[PDB]
Amino acid sequence: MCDRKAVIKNADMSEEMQQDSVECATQALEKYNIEKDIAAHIKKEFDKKYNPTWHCIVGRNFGSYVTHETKHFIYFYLGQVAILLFKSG
Amino acid sequence: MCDRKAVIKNADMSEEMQQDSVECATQALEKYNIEKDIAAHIKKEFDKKYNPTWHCIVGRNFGSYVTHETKHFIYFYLGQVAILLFKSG
Amino acid sequence: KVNLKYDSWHKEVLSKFGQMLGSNMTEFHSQISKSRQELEQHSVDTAS
Repeated sequence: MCDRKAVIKNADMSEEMQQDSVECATQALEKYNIEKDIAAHIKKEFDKKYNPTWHCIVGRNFGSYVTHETKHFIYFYLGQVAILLFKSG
Repeated sequence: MCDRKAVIKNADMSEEMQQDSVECATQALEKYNIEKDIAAHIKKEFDKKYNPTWHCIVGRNFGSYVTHETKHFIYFYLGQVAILLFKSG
Repeated sequence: KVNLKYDSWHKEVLSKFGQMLGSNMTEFHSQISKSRQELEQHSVDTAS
């Protein structure tokens, strides 16, 4: 297992869901190679788990400014991949 | 005005709405040098004009998979800059 | 030997701080989760 340490760069969250995000994003990165598809996989899996709807981006060079639901916003780094995921809707 | 041709990849929203996005995005790119500030500009002015809640992503490479309400989705290129703007809230 | 001793001592000294860092984390959570409800709570009406 490639130990890609997670550095979560912002979160209005509980910790358990943040670590779920880290683990499943690591799983998606291990499973797929397309940033759009990584975000897609993570978005469906949280939509299934903690009820819709989120918005997930996976990439290297991107900047974001959105409005999210309270206690439902995370943004972290795995390896060289920044992953944002916020619930709004 | 540097005629950065807005080659528009994905669009579920009207053409005047497309052109408003393109004009004020040229505005945001020509006014700001940080993609985060560009996205904040565009989301804020769409929140002012087309009501909350907007979500703007400005970047050079990224993978996005989000759920948007109908008639409220754009994903285009200004130069090499990819801009994804969608409403969800 | 004493350089290794310095390194181990410095690392274990570092290890102490995480407890108080978690304490301030708990303070963060107590502020935010309660303040959401508190801001949603009050209004100009409700003569209470």
